[PDB]
Amino acid sequence: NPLFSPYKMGKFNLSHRVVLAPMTRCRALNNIPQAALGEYYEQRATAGGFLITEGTMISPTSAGFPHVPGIFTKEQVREWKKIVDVVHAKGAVIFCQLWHVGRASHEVYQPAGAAPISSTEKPISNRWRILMPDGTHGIYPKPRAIGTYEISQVVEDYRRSALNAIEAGFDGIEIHGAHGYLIDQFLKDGINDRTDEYGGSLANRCKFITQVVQAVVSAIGADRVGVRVSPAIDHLDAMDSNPLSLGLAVVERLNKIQLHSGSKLAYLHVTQPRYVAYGQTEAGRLGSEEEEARLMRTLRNAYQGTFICSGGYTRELGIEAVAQGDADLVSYGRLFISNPDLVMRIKLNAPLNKPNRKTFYTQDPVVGYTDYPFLQ
Amino acid sequence: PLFSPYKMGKFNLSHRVVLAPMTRCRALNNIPQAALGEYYEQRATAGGFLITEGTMISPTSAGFPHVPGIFTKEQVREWKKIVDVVHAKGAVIFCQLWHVGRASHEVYQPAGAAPISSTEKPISNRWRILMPDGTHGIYPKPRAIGTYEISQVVEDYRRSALNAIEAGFDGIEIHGAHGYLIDQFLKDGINDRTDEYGGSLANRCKFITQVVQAVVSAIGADRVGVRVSPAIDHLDAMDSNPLSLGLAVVERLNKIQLHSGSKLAYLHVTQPRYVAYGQTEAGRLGSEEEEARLMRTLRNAYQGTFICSGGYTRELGIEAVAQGDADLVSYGRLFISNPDLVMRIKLNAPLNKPNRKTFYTQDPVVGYTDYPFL
Ligand SMILES: Cc1cc2nc3c(=O)[nH]c(=O)nc-3n(C[C@H](O)[C@H](O)[C@H](O)COP(=O)(O)O)c2cc1C
Ligand SMILES: Cc1cc2nc3c(=O)[nH]c(=O)nc-3n(C[C@H](O)[C@H](O)[C@H](O)COP(=O)(O)O)c2cc1C
Repeated sequence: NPLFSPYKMGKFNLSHRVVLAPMTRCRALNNIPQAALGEYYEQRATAGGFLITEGTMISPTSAGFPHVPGIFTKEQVREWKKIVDVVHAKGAVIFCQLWHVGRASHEVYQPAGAAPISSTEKPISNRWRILMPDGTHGIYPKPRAIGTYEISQVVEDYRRSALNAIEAGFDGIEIHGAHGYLIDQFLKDGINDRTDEYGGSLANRCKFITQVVQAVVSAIGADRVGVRVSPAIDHLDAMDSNPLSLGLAVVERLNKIQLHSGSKLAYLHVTQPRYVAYGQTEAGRLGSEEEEARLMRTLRNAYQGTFICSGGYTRELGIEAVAQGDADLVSYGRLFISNPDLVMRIKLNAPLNKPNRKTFYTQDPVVGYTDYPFLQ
Repeated sequence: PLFSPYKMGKFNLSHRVVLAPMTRCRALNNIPQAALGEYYEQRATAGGFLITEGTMISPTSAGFPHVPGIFTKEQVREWKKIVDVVHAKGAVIFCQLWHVGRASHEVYQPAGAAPISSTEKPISNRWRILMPDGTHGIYPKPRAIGTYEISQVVEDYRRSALNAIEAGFDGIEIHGAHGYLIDQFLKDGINDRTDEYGGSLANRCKFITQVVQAVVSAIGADRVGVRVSPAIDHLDAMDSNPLSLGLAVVERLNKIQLHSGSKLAYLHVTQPRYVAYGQTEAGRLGSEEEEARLMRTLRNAYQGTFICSGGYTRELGIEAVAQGDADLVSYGRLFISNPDLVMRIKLNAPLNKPNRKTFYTQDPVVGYTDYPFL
């Protein structure tokens, strides 16, 4: 089982290749990490295993979900430190994902009910919904387009949050530049309609993610920085006219950052689109995902360093990805929600608990969070 | 409530369990075989309603192997034998008229022509076609047909509908769903035409209106059912506003009924079951409530019998009829593996698991009619 051959991710000697994908769960009440998070990440930590936290706020304006943790205040840092200590006690490596939603927010999540910030004034269309604090679904409002100065302040929020994560004891951070959030709002030409030096060409559209990565690399070192992107996922109207070209341009910037810094990043993390097959249709189970596979392998071949694949991976797909050289590490999301001992279940090819979507984003510290059972 | 009677036109149905149309590829050389007889006989019940596999309307309408036709008198003769057996069991049977459009390959095109469609855009390579040798092939580039050719395809529907009535079928169902030929005109993600059949919502509904009106003018509205799927993720068949498109189709069908002076047999709607973007943060937010609203909005809008389909279970089918969401519920995969599915649902008995490996094989017995009874 190639998922359990050790892997050297920089200085980290990982004992297996099963990674906990970053997953918003909304148990960090009032943006403060709670004890439930410690019990949740401890359940899933393994000796030599790699974990990535839920997306974490970098500033008071970065949230678009209720009760997501932040790491921009010293109070949040003190509470994160307790969680890192229990994860490290089990011998696991853990990175904190730094998350800014950009236009994917609502006035209810913004200080003084202000507008969410973005690269554009275009809102997300009504084909997408936002989760409101009372559990209902809301409409994304019109965002405010930020200028160069404010862009450098958002970059500074990433750098201070990166420093705060290191103060908390995290082994590194991951930049959330995927899924149509703030960084992806500059990357995707279906969103970025700017005419200044941050819009238009591929080079200008990659300027914001280059500035973010370069700032955190200059603050804590390239070895402690992972980068997550999703060029071929159009979540929240985040489409690009040539996703492979965009992905390759991003990879080129990362290779250049590594060359100028003289050090490699921790990894490149890419989520792929994963069209579920329709067993109720005539030809739903006849299609192949080979074009999506070629795009992921192209990005992997283009990037000089560790590659983590994600999105709809099973035990079989994860084994196949590592065995064929398509990826070094495989991150699991939904199956890791419902299986605290997912690594052991994958090791043993054991049955997997089904995830209950109704409790993905509720606030209970136990129900649907830490009460998923272990193997008997 | 699934076994409370329902009057579908002149037909007094004894239960609400319907055999959904299902391609099985046992009609060797496009001629219905005796195996189809046993298959449908096994599943026919007194007062039950059956819908056949998709049936070719022309030599260019197929995109699967060993699929039956109704465009030849030979086909008509073999169909008659099947209908008689089903009728002997006391069941009503409709024949589904199927044109795959761009969803064809070429080992199925007589003159090795390009599949006809509303557009020249092909299906993307993430979908594959089943080849006669059992492998999977790539969909080729289709040919966009002009205004005159559209009237010939409508005539193929009319001639095939007459042939099905000659075979003894109680009616026909128009397959305008799942991204096939009719759906290729409906969906604005496929229809990029600039003539009177493309652009506005009304222009995209012109083709399905003409097809439905033609078969109604040939065999009567009471013997015509219509199947659509505005919110289906099959073969790149997306529409920017599935609710508007569904209501526009319903308005056309209601108007056809008003001018014809008779109601249609039924409206048959396939249900999305949205599982897309399950790996994203907010993709599944408000995806089950909008699908629920969509099915009910169309049901309230259509003046006549409503049939829902797709992934329905015993529990889900009971809830749909009890809550007024549908008059009839058609079952697919569970009816493959349970010949006495109606009897098993009546008794709440265990259900055999369907074997997907034998869904499209050619054997007349294995994986087709060898599923056991209760
Ligand atoms: C409930 C939920 C929350 C998620 N939150 C985040 C997140 O905060 N940041 C992020 O980059 N990805 C997030 N994801 C995407 C996952 O990290 C990962 O890409 C995906 O779950 C992998 O697909 P899988 O569930 O089939 O394993 C989330 C996914 C789910 C289902
Ligand atoms: C193997 C198979 C073949 C099918 N063939 C057709 C077909 O030829 N025409 C059609 O309109 N629907 C076809 N369908 C869709 C069914 O009519 C129906 O929508 C679906 O099977 C119901 O979902 P269920 O199987 O979970 O009950 C097919 C479905 C399956 C599984």
